[PDB]
Amino acid sequence: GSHSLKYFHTSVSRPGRGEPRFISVGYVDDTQFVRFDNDAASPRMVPRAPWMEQEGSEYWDRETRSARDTAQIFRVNLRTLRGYYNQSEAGSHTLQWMHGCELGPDRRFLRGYEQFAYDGKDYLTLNEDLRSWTAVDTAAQISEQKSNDASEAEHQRAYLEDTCVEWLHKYLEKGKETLLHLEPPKTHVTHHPISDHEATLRCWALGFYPAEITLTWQQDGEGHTQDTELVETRPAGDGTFQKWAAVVVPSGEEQRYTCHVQHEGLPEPVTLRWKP
Amino acid sequence: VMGPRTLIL
Amino acid sequence: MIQRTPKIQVYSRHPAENGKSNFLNCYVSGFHPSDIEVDLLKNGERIEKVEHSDLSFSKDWSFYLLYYTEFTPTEKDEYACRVNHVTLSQPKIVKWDRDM
Repeated sequence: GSHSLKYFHTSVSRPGRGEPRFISVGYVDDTQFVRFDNDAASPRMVPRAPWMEQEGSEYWDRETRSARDTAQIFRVNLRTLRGYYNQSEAGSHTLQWMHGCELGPDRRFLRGYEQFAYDGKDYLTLNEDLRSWTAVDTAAQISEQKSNDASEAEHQRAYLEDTCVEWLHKYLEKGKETLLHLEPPKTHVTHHPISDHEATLRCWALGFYPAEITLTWQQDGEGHTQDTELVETRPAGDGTFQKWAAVVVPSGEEQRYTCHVQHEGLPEPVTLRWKP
Repeated sequence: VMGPRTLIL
Repeated sequence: MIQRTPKIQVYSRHPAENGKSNFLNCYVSGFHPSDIEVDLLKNGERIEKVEHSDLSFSKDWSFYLLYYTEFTPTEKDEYACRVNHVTLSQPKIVKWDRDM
């Protein structure tokens, strides 16, 4: 199906305790594979996926250079941003930057995106055709004119449409075993009495990848989204994901309810009842 | 890989 | 400043079995700014050597981290997660229930 190569950049100033902390992470789909943290002495881009542990010095030299360069620009942008607002030199401020490229299920290039955020709010944004920027925050108009006068979008369109895509393909090859493996969820229902007359039916979905999933309870066979406590999809920490759904039920009527699971690694949807 | 140059704001 | 409150979840890597080695997790998400403090508590005491994932964020700019350590669930021993954010008037503690 569709695949993507996304990066997430974050720089946070600490006015009192020195230079801004910069962190960078790379993702193929729901898998992180690289990261750069400038919070150490002699910082480098390091692998965070096993299928990356055998790359050449040449690779990490270049990624370390790019990350380093970005960290310095973000550090100075922060100071610049401080003036765009009448902000004091005492507060810590946050600059974020995410960019990625997506392949269609047909495996070709489909789309690209790029965005900046200041203190958690849409700041500057690259247009869909990737040929110019837009001030989303009214206070970003200067950053906008400077970016469009210097054709910064052109360097980004180049990266997103060509460079980024090529490496996404390489990454999918190097990591095929896990990246292209549809790991299906392991499901089951648990029972938890609340009183003599009520009980919680909790449907689990464990150890599945990718992260997209759907858990629904059906009363008798009808919709029943009210009553269903749904937790956010959570990382198991070994590369897979978890998620559960719970519904409150009268003691003795468990069989009326059924759990429905939809995943990409499941040939057909799955149904669970609680088995006494 | 990530981009060679980012934006000067 | 957009300041958002952390959403917390404490849970194990695998379904808990007394005596069986496992991993305890504290997934903190949907928060902002990124400055956050997370402890893993055993019987009220902070567990030494706890690894966390790399700082990332979602389409809406919210940050998410995973804190984790390898433990062995016992019937008696109690585990919990202690979080502190600027948006919290005091450390929020949520206990680990192997049922959730």
